[PDB]
Amino acid sequence: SGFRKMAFPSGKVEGCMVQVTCGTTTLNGLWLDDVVYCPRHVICTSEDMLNPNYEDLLIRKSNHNFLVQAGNVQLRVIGHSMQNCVLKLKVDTANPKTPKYKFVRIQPGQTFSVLACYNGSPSGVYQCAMRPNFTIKGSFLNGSCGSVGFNIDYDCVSFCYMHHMVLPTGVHAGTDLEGNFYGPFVDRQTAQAAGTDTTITVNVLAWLYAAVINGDRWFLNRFTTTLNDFNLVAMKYNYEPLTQDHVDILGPLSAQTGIAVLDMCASLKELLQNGMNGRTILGSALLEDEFTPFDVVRQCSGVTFQ
Amino acid sequence: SGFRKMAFPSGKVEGCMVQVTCGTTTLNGLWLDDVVYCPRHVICTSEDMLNPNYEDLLIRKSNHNFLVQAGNVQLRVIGHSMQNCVLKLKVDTANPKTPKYKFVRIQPGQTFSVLACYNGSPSGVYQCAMRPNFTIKGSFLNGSCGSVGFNIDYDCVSFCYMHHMVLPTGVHAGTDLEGNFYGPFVDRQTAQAAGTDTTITVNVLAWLYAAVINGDRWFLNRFTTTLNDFNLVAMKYNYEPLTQDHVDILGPLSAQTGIAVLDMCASLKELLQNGMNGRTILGSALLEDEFTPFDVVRQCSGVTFQ
Ligand SMILES: *[C@H](O)[C@H](C[C@@H]1CCNC1=O)NC(=O)[C@H](CC(C)C)NC(=O)OCc1ccccc1
Ligand SMILES: *[C@H](O)[C@H](C[C@@H]1CCNC1=O)NC(=O)[C@H](CC(C)C)NC(=O)OCc1ccccc1
Repeated sequence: SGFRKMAFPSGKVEGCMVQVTCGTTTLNGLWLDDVVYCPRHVICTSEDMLNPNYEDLLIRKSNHNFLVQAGNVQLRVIGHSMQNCVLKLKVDTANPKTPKYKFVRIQPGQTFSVLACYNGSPSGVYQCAMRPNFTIKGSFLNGSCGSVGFNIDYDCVSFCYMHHMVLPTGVHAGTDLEGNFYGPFVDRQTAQAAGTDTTITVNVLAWLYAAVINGDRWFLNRFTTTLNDFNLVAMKYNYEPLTQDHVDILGPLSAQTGIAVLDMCASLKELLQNGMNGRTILGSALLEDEFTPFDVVRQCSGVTFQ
Repeated sequence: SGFRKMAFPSGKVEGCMVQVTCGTTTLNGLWLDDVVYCPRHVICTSEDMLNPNYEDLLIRKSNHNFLVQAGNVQLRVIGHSMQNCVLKLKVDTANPKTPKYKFVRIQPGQTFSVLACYNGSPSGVYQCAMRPNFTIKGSFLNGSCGSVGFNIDYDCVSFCYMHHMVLPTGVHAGTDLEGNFYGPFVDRQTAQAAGTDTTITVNVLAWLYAAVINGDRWFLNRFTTTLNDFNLVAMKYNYEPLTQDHVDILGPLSAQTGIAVLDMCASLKELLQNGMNGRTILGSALLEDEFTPFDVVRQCSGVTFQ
C-alpha cells in the first residue's frame, strides 16, 4: 500500500564518511579499506577555483597537508595521488566498518541514493536519478562536496557518484568514484551548460505501472499506439525515445498488470497531449521519471537488504 | 542549492531492527536495551484479526512462543507484557548497538523518517508527516508492521511511530512507542474512517519560504491579507487555521527572506484561488505540506547529526 520515493538504508555508508581539510577548504571523504576518496578541489584556495591547474597545485602539497578526521580520531596520511578529479589519500588505518563494496559507473536514467554530508557527518539521505543530461536534482550546500551516491544489493554497496559542484540552473554535477565526471563537466568555477534535459520515458511508464498496482487507474484509456507514433509524441515533449530494450525491461510489469506496454504508451500519449485536468497520479500532479522499473518491483514486492 | 524531501540517516535505527514471530505471524521489532517492542497483533492468527481479544489471546502465550531473531542469533525471551497495542518482550541480552534514545508522542503536522523493514531487515527509508487526521502516507506492504518512525537530534533518536495497519483509503495508521494509537484507530481488521484530512498550512508556508530561498519567486504577489481573511480561504480549501503561534514559528524564515508572514499568506491565497497555471514551485505542481519550518531551516543551513 502506497508508493514513496524511498532511499536505501544509509547505515553502511555512514561508517565510511570522514572529514578532509587541505589548507582552509574542508569537504567530505569516503573511507574504504586504507584509502580515502575525496574531490581534488580540496587543494584549491578561493582564488584557485576560477582556473585551477591541479597538477601544479597538488605538487606543492605533501601528506601532512591533508587533515583526515574520522569522528574523533585522525588518520595518518602516508600517500596521495590524483585519479582524474578525485584524490586517493592512502592512510595507515583500514576502516573497520568497510562494507562489501565496488565502484560502478551508473547509466543515465538509473537511480541511486545520496547521503548528504557536511564536515564528515551525515545530514540526510534522499533518492535521486542520473538525468539523461548527466546531472542530478539534489540538495547540496557549501561543504557538501565528497558526498556519495550509491545503491545497495543485499550487503554490497555500489558507489556510483561523488558530488563536486552546482550548475547555474541549480542542478548538480559530479563524478564516479574513479574521478570521471558524468557529462561534459569540469571541476572549475565557470558557467557550464548541461543541455536539454529530457524525461526518462521508461521510468515514467514504470511509474504508471506502479499506479495501477496501487489503485490509480483513471489514466487507463481504450487506445493503443506504435513505438514510432509514441516516439513522435515523445520527441515533441522532450521525452527519451522508447526502444525494444525499454519494452523488454517493462515486460514483467506488463505481464503482472495485464496491460500491454504499447497500451500504456497510449495512456501516456493522451496525458502528454491533454495534461492531467487537475488530477493526480500517486499523489503527484506531474509525470514522475525518477522511478526505474527495478525501483517499482523492489518497492511493490518488499525487497530488503542487510 | 535545491530542495528535496530527505530523511534522517537511518544507521542508528538499523542496528535496532529485529525479527519477531509468534506462531505463523512474522513482523519487525525494535530492540532497545534488553527490551524488544513490536505490535501486539503478532499473536493473532489470520482468523483472530477480525475481532481479537488480545487479553484472552496473550494469556495462551508463553515466553518461548516468541521467536526473536536479530540477524543470525536468537534472543532468549525472559518476560512479556502488553502496553496498549504494543508488546514488550524482555530479553536476556542488551542490544550493544543501542543509541541514545527516548520515546516521543509526535504532534499532528510534525514530520519524521520511517525505516520500512521486512523480516527484521531494512528495505528503505523515507520522510513522512503526521497528517492532521493522525494518518500517514507511507509505503507499507504485508510484513511491514513493527517498522518505526523517528527523528534524530545529533545523537539522540526520538522514536515516535510504529506501523500497525493500512486504512481502506490506502493511508496508514500506527502508534507511539507506548502503544497508544495516533487517531481513533484500533488494531482490528475492520473498515475504519480517518475523517477529512486537512492541509498543514504552516508547512505549506514554510515550503514557500524555501522556494524563495532557492530562487522560485514567481508566486510572490503584491497583495497582503489578515489572519482572519486568510483563514476564510483556508477553511474553504480544507487548510489548517493559521494562528499566532504558527506566525511565530514562521518568524525566523520571515525575517531571513524579508517577506512578512501575512504577505506570504496573500501569495498562498492567490495560489488556492487561481491554481498554479501549469507552473511549478520547487519542481512540484502541488502545494507541499510535509516540510515543517524546522525542516526548511535544517536543509537550507546544512544541519548534521552523529
Ligand atoms: C563543494 O562543496 C561545492 C558544492 C556547491 C556549493 C553550493 N552548492 C554546491 O553544490 N562545489 C564547489 O564549490 C565548486 C568548486 C569547483 C572547483 C568545482 N564550485 C561550484 O559549485 O561553483 C558553482 C558555480 C560555478 C560556476 C557558475 C555558477 C555556479
Ligand atoms: C502489518 O504488517 C499489516 C500492515 C498492512 C498490510 C498491507 N499494508 C499494511 O499497511 N497490518 C495488518 O495486517 C493489520 C492487522 C490488524 C490486526 C491491525 N490489518 C490491516 O492492515 O488490514 C487492512 C484493512 C483492514 C480493514 C479494512 C481495510 C483494510
